[PDB]
Amino acid sequence: MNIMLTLLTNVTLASLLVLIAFWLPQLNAYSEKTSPYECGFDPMGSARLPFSMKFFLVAITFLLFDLEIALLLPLPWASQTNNLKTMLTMALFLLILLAASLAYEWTQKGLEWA
Amino acid sequence: HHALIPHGKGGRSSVSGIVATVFGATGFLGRYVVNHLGRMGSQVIVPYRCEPYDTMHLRPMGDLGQIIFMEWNGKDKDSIRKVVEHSNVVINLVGREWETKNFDFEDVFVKIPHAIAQVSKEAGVEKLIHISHLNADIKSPSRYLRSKAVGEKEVRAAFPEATIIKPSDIFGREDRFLNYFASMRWFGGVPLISLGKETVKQPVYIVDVSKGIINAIKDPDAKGKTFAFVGPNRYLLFDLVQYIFAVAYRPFLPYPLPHFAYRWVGRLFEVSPFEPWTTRDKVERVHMSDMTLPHLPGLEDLGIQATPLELKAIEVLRRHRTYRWLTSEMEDVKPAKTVN
Ligand SMILES: NC(=O)C1=CN([C@@H]2O[C@H](COP(=O)(O)OP(=O)(O)OC[C@H]3O[C@@H](n4cnc5c(N)ncnc54)[C@H](OP(=O)(O)O)[C@@H]3O)[C@@H](O)[C@H]2O)C=CC1
Repeated sequence: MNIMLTLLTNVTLASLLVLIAFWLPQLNAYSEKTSPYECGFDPMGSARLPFSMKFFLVAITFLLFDLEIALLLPLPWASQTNNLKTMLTMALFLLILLAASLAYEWTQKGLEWA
Repeated sequence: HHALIPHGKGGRSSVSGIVATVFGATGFLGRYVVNHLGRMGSQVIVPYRCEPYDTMHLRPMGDLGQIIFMEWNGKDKDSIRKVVEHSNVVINLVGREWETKNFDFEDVFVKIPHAIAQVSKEAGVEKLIHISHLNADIKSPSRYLRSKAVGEKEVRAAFPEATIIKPSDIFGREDRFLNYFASMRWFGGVPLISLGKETVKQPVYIVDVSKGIINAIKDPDAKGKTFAFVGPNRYLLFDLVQYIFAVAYRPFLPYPLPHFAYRWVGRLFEVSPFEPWTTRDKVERVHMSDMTLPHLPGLEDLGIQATPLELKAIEVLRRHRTYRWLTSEMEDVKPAKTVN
């Protein structure tokens, strides 16, 4: 419950800072001031228009790489087993497969953008 | 004695001979009165009791040396003397919608007007433009309108040839009428006495009021006349607020609040030492229906045709819309029903 207390205190402190920020200063708002910033000129299109990702494949593969990182996390405890041969072979197998996937993506020009 | 021949083309660098002392120019109407005076090439003198920073927005309104800033004290006639000494026109716009610690409705709508009018006679000022309120009654439910009536008589006593203007409910970009209703969304619903079915209001555009004041100065017959500045349409309070929440694209939730409860709510918001969000007099004035005075000249007599609220309401309430309804035009919302 101590971690919950710490989280609550941090969140409350941050929200109190927000409250003081939004209620201490003298506020004078008008349409021009709150307009979006586009380096002094009016924006052409909406900022909510599609924004193409030139590294989409990199992200989709980062998904599986994060999966492999999740698979590799139990390794510090896995070294405490009596079957060190099998454990080591399986860990090196997972790492080799990760390297092979990275190599396949690299050679087939997947890490490149556009 | 201070008579100036106009020169130029009426532009920014011209001479108009309209040297004026606009009291309370640091306010909604003041900005427009100064800007109209400044663009013609008039020597505008701006007294101020606030921090020079708050007067900064008035600086670009006139050419070099055409906008003079000098401090004044409402309780010191000597400070009034040095600011109206060389002015051929004096305009009084000093007025607060809420009683302060050191200034009460009597002090701002009776004492100061009288002091300005009295001193102006001493200095020889030719024309004075006093700004009262359409619903100024000696027995009005609101102290604000009560003092606004007492001061009106005192100005005529101190300054017999003074033009008195009684605007209805000026609306504009920095207004406390259209923005007032649009800001009620934060409190959930829209509390209206009798659901706003027993109040008729005739708001006036800020530009029309300012141009009326300028035309009153230019007009040689406005001396001693009492004008009433009103809009071209009369609206029910419920219909007007619904239209306000219509062009603002906000969910309109009107619930009837009894008069005693609404007055109690107004008292709660008076506690704030800063500018109150609402006041008991503010509640009474809003609920009070606008008077009709067909025996007084209006904007039409001064050559300015009143602009309908429908045309100039999008400007005020566009900032109150969300991102979804920012780019919507001013024609999608249909005009509200007018009681004409
Ligand atoms: N819809 C409306 O607003 C209507 C208003 N009127 C009246 O016409 C005038 C229009 O002014 P408006 O645009 O509303 O002004 P604001 O309410 O926006 O600002 C008030 C102005 O008066 C000055 N002022 C107020 N009280 C004092 C004081 N005690 N001593 C010195 N200066 C003071 C302020 O100077 P500072 O900012 O430094 O305090 C400021 O320049 C007012 O007299 C108003 O009551 C009449 C009909 C309708």
